Amino acid sequence: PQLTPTLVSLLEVIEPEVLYAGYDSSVPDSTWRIMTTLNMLGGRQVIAAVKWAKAIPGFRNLHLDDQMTLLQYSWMYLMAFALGWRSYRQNLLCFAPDLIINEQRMTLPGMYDQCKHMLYVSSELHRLQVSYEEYLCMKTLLLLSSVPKDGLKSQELFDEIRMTYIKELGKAIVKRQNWQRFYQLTKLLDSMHEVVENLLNYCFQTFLDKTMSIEFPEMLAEIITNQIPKYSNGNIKKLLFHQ
Amino acid sequence: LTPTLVSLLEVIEPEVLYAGYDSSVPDSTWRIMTTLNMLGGRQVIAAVKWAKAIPGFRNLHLDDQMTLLQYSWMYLMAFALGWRSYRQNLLCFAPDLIINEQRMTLPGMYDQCKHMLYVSSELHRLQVSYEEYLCMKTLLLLSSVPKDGLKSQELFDEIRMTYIKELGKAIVKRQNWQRFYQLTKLLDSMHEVVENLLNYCFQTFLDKTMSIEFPEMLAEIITNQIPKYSNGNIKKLLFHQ
Amino acid sequence: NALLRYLLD
Amino acid sequence: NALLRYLLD
Ligand SMILES: C[C@@H]1C[C@H]2[C@@H]3C[C@H](F)C4=CC(=O)C=C[C@]4(C)[C@@]3(F)[C@@H](O)C[C@]2(C)[C@@]1(OC(=O)c1ccco1)C(=O)SCF
Ligand SMILES: C[C@@H]1C[C@H]2[C@@H]3C[C@H](F)C4=CC(=O)C=C[C@]4(C)[C@@]3(F)[C@@H](O)C[C@]2(C)[C@@]1(OC(=O)c1ccco1)C(=O)SCF
Repeated sequence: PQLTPTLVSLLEVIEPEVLYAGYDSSVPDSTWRIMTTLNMLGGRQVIAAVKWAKAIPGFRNLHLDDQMTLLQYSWMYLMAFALGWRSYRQNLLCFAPDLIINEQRMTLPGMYDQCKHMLYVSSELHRLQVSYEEYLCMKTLLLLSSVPKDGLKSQELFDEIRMTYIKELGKAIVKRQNWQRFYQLTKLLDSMHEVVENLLNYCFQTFLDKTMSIEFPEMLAEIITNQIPKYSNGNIKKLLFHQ
Repeated sequence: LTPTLVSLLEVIEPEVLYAGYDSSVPDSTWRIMTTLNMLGGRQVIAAVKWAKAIPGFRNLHLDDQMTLLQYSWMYLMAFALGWRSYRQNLLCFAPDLIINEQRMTLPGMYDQCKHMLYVSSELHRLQVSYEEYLCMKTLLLLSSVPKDGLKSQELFDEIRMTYIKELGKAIVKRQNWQRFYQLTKLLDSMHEVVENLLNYCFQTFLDKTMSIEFPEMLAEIITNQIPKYSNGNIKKLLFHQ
Repeated sequence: NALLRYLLD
Repeated sequence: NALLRYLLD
């Protein structure tokens, strides 16, 4: 029938295979150890997300500096959202098939304190009973949810790409009461800014802390350094579906 | 922003697989062949994951999906091999098993490898672009049917015609009709290449005196396909009579 | 060939 | 950040 492929079905194939953490099961668990193992995983997850974004039609056509800004602004949204999905498809947290934060690990010192935020995303997906195709449009929009105060360099093209995926999600919803579910799902998107703020707050604070000894891979460290000034000056604009 | 059928073929193109060839043990024609069969099996598994993602293909009847893979696996393997070698005079089975000038001279080696070299040289000669390769490879999946016809023959026909047009488009976005003729003429000649490669493949499989091992993924296909060349129930689709 | 039928489902 | 710039190119 449709031997010409929908934008959704393209996103379906470009979705990167899920990465293992490499966490050792013989060594005892620790908050120190889990966080570091998670940071390393985070780095490889970002490299995957770059390859992913480049495959999004239109994206590779933005200014290269814009492509950078979008990935720098949105990496945490993408990671947290995908986490929420993984956790929903398997209330626990599936960072990786080999590193699941279960009931017991949750009780580790300083653990649930951050995990509550990531759990929130996961319980929203289960609540709203989100489908896979909806998910793929939502994550795409998450790549496009923040911009600098005075816009991007290819603002027009960006505006048009974003407008495209808003429509794409609308199709996902119907292909599955319409406009209310749209509200619902776009309200979840809006509320990612609040999740990410918390997650980034703890991330930056840990990154900058002298006596904390938690390692970060270079991939993440360059971005964290490249963003701390921007967020602590206010050049970020959070694009909201509802004012 | 609208994705083309060709941009989708790009995405679904599988990762290139390593052969796991030990580079510290003397080469022999037994060791190379056996290793390549093993590789071949994993490549077939990949091709299935690839076909399933080609738009339309998963909409065929399941028996038809099976038939086409059983008929065309050698076309898909040989053609990808041509491409890998073309992109390197040599044969790039894998980044860890390249048949250099040295390995070429081994007993019975060049005898078969000349057929796979042919594909590789034709791609160089015609200087084929990637997007053409991707359309051509998709047509190769659709290059033989049971003489009796497929079950979803109607839909198959539409799928094939789409990828012909698609190949056509790739040529335009690259003398256009001439090139279209030349590239379809190459596809046609893949039949001859594959016949040669399958003959020795089947001949080896059936020979008891050769201790050449085949992985089960391949052995099942080969077993299933032996009779259909013996009863001649295969129709080779050609662009030029 | 059952293995092929499987990978295709 | 050159590595990202590189991975994007
Ligand atoms: C609170 C932050 C946020 C954490 C990241 C969340 C993100 F969703 C993610 C998903 C992954 O699959 C792998 C890694 C990350 C990118 C992430 F989990 C890690 O880097 C760690 C981050 C920054 C974070 O997590 C924790 O404290 C944490 C995880 C479990 C309990 O606490 C850190 O700041 S790690 C210390 F810097
Ligand atoms: C002549 C046959 C055909 C060979 C296959 C060709 C195919 F193109 C291919 C490409 C690969 O990248 C990996 C494997 C295969 C599928 C293949 F090379 C192997 O299985 C071996 C096959 C069946 C074949 O190859 C040779 O003679 C050969 C290759 C190099 C030297 O001799 C055999 O019949 S191996 C013994 F049965």
